[PDB]
Amino acid sequence: MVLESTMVCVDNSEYMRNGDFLPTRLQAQQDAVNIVCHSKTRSNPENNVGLITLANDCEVLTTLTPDTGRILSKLHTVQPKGKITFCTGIRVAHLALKHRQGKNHKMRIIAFVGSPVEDNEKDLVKLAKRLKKEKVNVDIINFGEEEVNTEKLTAFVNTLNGKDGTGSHLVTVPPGPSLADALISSPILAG
Amino acid sequence: LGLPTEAYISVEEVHDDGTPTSKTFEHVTSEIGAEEAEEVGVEHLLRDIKDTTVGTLSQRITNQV
Amino acid sequence: VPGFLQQSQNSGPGQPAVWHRLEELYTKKLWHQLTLQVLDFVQDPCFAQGDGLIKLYENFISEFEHRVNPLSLVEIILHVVRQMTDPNVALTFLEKTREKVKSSDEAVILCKTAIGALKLNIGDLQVTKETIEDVEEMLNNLPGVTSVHSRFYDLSSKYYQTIGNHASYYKDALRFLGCVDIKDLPVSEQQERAFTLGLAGLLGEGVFNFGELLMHPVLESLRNTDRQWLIDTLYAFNSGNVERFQTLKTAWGQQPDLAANEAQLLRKIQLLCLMEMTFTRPANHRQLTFEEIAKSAKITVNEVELLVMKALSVGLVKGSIDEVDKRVHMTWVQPRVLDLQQIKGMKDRLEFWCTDVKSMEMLVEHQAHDILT
Repeated sequence: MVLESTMVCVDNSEYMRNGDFLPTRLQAQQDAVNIVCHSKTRSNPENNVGLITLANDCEVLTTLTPDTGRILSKLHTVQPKGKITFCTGIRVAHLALKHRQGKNHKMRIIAFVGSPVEDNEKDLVKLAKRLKKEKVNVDIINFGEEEVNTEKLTAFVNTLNGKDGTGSHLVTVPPGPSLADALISSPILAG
Repeated sequence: LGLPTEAYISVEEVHDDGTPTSKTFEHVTSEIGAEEAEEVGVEHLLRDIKDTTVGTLSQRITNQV
Repeated sequence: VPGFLQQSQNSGPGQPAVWHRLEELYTKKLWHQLTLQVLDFVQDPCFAQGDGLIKLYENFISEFEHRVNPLSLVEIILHVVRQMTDPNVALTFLEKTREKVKSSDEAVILCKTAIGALKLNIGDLQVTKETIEDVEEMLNNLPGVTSVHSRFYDLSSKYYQTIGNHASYYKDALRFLGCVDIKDLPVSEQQERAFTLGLAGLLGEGVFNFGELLMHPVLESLRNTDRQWLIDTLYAFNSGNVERFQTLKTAWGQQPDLAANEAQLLRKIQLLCLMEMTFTRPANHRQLTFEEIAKSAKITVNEVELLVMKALSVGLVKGSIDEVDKRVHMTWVQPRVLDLQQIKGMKDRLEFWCTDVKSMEMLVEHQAHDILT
């Protein structure tokens, strides 16, 4: 019911080529985000959801929209390539959700990360403090399991919801083959 | 003291030594044009300053200086 | 396959660890890291004579994932083909791998350049030229793919190294060094590369620059004390002094390319001497005399006219000739790189220009004040 504008962050790096997690991990993420978007549409009619693929640098594949058919249609033709850039991805996603169609909506993000991150941790916490000061709620999914833990990643999620923020999550998924959708229950079904 | 717009068209540039081929903007001539309705409206609004003196005064203020 | 790895755990020294890694990955469906370390292992054996068999292993790999930058597949295939010591098998393998990877682009070009490289070693006209010319349009608005362009321009440089067309070699080798913007390569390699590019410049039919080459800030820096003679002659070429060139005949006389090519080099030095004189004389005068040509080029007055006639024809300088008065007017000389001194002269000329402009803008405004208030 709480008007909340999210922006999915599916990844399509070359590390999706792997099938450790159902065929072609990209397929696992595809099904997961598909069910998640349906979940959001059922959360509140005015809610929207977006897709910012974490490709080489980025390409917002579909800006905020209550309708999801465009999200899923753009979700295909996402043959993976290159390596991810976490900082640029979050920054672009933030810039994008600053411009809500309905400014009453609460900003948030949900991330599907399954690659190794190459960035000093300090700048990650810097981007974290900025996102916090701008009142942003991420929900990290440590899919893919390159580190299956803090890949310089925990500090970000503690700072963002630091001081018992209860607004940011880190729902790590192990490499066991079983579509994450079954795994993720709190960030999606009920924060 | 000049036009308010600049136009640019993106083209591939091949170098004799600069080697990698990037895309650079090539400037293209631009100007301002108006249909009769726009001309009427603008000339109406331009009652904040006006000096026509199409004679030598214009061809020496609009240019030379 | 798992038996293949398990029995081949002892193919080479230190290998059981690499076999263990490969087996873990095959048991974990992690094809990208598997590919990266296949590129890792494939390098490790100094001979890798088992690579001719492992390619069957790689062929098994490239069926479930059959992607992971198939450019990487083309690369490992190339490193294996380097082992295969028969032509026809390698060429067929490359063809069928190309058809395999037809759906990536920027990998098929690698296949085509490997294909052409093989036959660069036997017969050229039918295919090599055809191979290159066919693959040219894909290199379209898609830069920063040096990964393949480096190999491209190596092949081009090598093929054009034959026949005798030096100028195309110069162009392609400049472009090759360029696409590899970073050097990170062994010293002897860049040293030989510098030598070849210098000689190509000194022999290219349609390259009279020799000013960007000399200061090419990556090549000429590694010949200052080994074959200096090349840098000496290149400076002689940039400065357009027949005298210094001739006086250095002792140096280049050894090299066969410069040994056979004398008339070409003499005419090039002469053209650059004319260009120097057109660039040294102040703009106001810039009206030479035949006798001065004959004295600064070491040619008789009778044959001077053909020199300038040709210089104009090629496109170095525009102007005319006055046979009656034995003079020549050079209305413009080809642009030439300038150091950080002539830059200051040009800036000072611009200051003079700006001062003049302001002076006379003021004159106009003041004298014309009353009307235009």
